[PDB]
Amino acid sequence: PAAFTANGTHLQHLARDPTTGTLYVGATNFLFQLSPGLQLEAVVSTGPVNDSRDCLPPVIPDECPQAQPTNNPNQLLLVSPEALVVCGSVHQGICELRSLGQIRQLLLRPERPGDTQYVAANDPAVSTVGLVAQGLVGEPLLFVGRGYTSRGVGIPPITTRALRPPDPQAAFSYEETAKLAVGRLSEYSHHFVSAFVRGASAYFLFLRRDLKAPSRAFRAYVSRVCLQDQHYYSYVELPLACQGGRYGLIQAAAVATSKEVARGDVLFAAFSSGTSVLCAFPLDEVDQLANYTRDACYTREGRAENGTKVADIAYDVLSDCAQLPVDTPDAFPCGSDHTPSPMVSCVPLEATPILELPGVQLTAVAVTMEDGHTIAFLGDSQGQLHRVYLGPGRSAAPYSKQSIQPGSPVNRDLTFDGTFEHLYVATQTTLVKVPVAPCAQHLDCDSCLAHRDPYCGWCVLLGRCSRRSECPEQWLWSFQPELGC
Amino acid sequence: QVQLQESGGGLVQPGGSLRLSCAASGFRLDYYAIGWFRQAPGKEREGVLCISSSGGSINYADSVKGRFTISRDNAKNTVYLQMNSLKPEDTAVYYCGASSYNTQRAECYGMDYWGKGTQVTVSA
Ligand SMILES: *[C@@H]1O[C@H](CO)[C@@H](O)[C@H](O)[C@H]1NC(C)=O
Ligand SMILES: *[C@@H]1O[C@H](CO)[C@@H](O)[C@H](O)[C@H]1NC(C)=O
Ligand SMILES: *[C@H]1O[C@H](CO)[C@@H](O)[C@H](O)[C@H]1NC(C)=O
Repeated sequence: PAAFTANGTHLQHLARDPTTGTLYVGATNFLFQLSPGLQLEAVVSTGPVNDSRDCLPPVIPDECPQAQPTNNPNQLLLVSPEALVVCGSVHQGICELRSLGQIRQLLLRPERPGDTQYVAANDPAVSTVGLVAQGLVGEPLLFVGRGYTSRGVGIPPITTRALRPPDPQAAFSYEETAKLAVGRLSEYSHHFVSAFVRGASAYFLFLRRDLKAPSRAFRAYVSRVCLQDQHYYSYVELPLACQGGRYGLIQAAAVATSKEVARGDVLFAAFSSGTSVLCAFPLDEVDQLANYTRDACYTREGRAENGTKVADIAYDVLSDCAQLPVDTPDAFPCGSDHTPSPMVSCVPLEATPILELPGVQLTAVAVTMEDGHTIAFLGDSQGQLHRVYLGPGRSAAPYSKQSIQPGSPVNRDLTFDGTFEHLYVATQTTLVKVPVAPCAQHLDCDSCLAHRDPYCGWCVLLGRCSRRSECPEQWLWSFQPELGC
Repeated sequence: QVQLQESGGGLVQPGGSLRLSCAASGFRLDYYAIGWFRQAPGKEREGVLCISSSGGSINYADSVKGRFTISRDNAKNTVYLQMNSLKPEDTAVYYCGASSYNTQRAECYGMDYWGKGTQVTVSA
């Protein structure tokens, strides 16, 4: 196979251009342009930089005596229709655009960024998530979830930012109303997991504290916002729970990425405690409870028909639910000047598990489809890659396990290779291409059916243990054989 | 809460020994390169000793050759600076930091995280 290392330098993020297949890797003090085979095409230094979280960029040494040599782990790495988006942990989390194909050619870097252009989290231990979309006239847009960073000299958790503003010096800024207005950012401590787009809305998976609750505890939430809403009137928040909460902290999630369906409609979530667990939230069930929460807080003053409090205004904001007409949602589905906002369901979307892993703390999820069989790839805190079959049967079957690097957490940025024949797996210091179908290993029948993989089976026509698509002939499945040899 | 704690600093008699420790919390330092630094009053923060993620590479500052000793315990999430000999010019606040940069090496130029520091004072 093939592996990528950087003399022990840590790898934060990974992104793939679906057009070229080129891989972009965001590391500490480094930016890497890698071929599909993990061959070095370019290197850019995010550099060790003399900085302090108590100073503002640009940093003139004379006005920052507290500065020490600071490392710049990558905080955000997204592929826009025309450029690479890069934000670092350093310099108040400012960003820059770079050419896809030659990351060394810088495209856009505001020369005097303002306090509105501090995009990413400036602490390398706080995570930043992002998403690139288009506005109503095609404008490139950056949606950013950013956790609470303390020393910073208060950036709202969710922000919509312009990538092609009229003035290229105002890039990475948000109109003062295209933000989520949270009061006590420190008492909600947002920890962001991922961000994805469904149709005309953006969604955010994150953990925050329920300040209205026992111990002000951390819960798992998903939130939705209309892509077009430049005022966040449409913002809703559902809490997510698996088995009531025996585990109860979403650590990673992904949708089924395959050749036939590129982005399915079920969100596979990994929870941890110690035992981990993998649950399914169908995304139409999320859109339902979100819509029910809107209708309740818009029309029935946050209460339901029986009168139970179902929805509520969220985050210290000074609004209340309303008795607006029943056709208000079907007339302002993304909100208005005077519709309740922001909103939260007091009723969680519960899921029962589909798989438990005892001594495993899951850190990464990725899902695809072979035939009609659904297959999950799961990374853990010990550098392991579990391959699991959920498919059209019942109760998941973990069928393989590998050790990418001992005791090194697996990165959630598990990406496929476009032909979905490989998976890119990273472990803090190592990035590896991984065959989804390790069939060739076994070259006789007893082997191909001993080592049991849903991808693999014995083509008797040829002399090979292979995928099905590699035979319209006679092929014996290794998982549910049905015959012998 | 990612944090680095320094312990063991205090007052000593020249020629004395002293063991400083650097406990990590909120993260495992198993794959980080750890470095000890110090800052005497008025002067710039210099580095004292550095160690790779594997412990296989250690690099010193010329002024402490054969006097100070670094060692790491990944399972304990702590790192120790054994300071023997001891000098009035050794008096400073000793900081401990971790880097995710070239961790298979003992360079320690840039740092990811820092400790609040513990003062070691040597009677003049
Ligand atoms: C939620 O409402 C929007 C617009 O009001 C609609 O397009 C969508 O289909 C609804 N979702 C569900 C699950 O009813
Ligand atoms: C009221 O109806 C809602 C339906 O969404 C349900 O969650 C709740 O349990 C009901 N309350 C009572 C007291 O039955
Ligand atoms: C930063 O500036 C120089 C740049 O080479 C670096 O070596 C030094 O350690 C730092 N010093 C200060 C005072 O920031």
